[PDB]
Amino acid sequence: SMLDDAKARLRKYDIGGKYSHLPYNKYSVLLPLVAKEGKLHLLFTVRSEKLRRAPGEVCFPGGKRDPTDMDDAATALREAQEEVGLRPHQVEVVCCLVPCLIDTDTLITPFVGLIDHNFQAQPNPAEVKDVFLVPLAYFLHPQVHDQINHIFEYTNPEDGVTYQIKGMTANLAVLVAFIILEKKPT
Ligand SMILES: O[C@H]1C[C@H](c2ccccc2)[C@H]2C[C@@H]3CNC[C@]31N2
Repeated sequence: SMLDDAKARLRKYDIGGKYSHLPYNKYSVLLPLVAKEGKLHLLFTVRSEKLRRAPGEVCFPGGKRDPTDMDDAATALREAQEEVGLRPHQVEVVCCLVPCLIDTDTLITPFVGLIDHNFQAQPNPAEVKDVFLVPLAYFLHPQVHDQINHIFEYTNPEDGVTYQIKGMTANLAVLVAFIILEKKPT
C-alpha cells in the first residue's frame, strides 16, 4: 500500500543513533506525514510572532532537548504535543534522517513520523500562529523565488493563503519528497 510503501522507502535512509551521543547542543524536529485524499502531505507550523527564537517563520514542530527526554525522538514528540496537540498514540516514528550541523556547536536531528488519520491539529497560540499541510509532490515542482537565494511559495487552494518555505525546512521537505516519490509507476 501507499503507507507501507513510504515506510519501506524511509527505512533505507535511517541512520539510527549513530550521531546521537556527540557532545553538541541538541535540537530535534518532527516531519509529520499525513495521508489525505489518497496522497501524502507534510504538516508545517508558523511560529508565534511573540517568540524570541525565530518569530513568524515556517518550521517543522520541534525544539531543544531537555533532561526528561529519554532520547532525541522523545524531544521531537514532546514538542509536537505542546505545539499542535499531537499525542503519542497518534504518531509512528519511522526513521531518523541525516542531522544538520549549525553554528559549529549545534546538531539538529530530524525524525519522520506517520500521523493517524483521526488526528486534528489544535494550534497552541503561545507557540504557533498557524498549522497547514502541503502535498508532498509539490516539493518536486515548487514555485521558487530568489530573495539571490531560494524560497518556495505555496498557495493553499482551500483559502488562497500563501506561505513561504525556506532554509533547513525547505531542504528537509525536498529530501523526504525524493525518498518517497522518486521512480514510481503512475
Ligand atoms: O528548527 C530550528 C533549528 C535551527 C536552530 C535552532 C537553535 C539554534 C540555532 C538554529 C534554526 C533553523 C530552523 C528553521 N525553523 C526553526 C529552526 N531554527
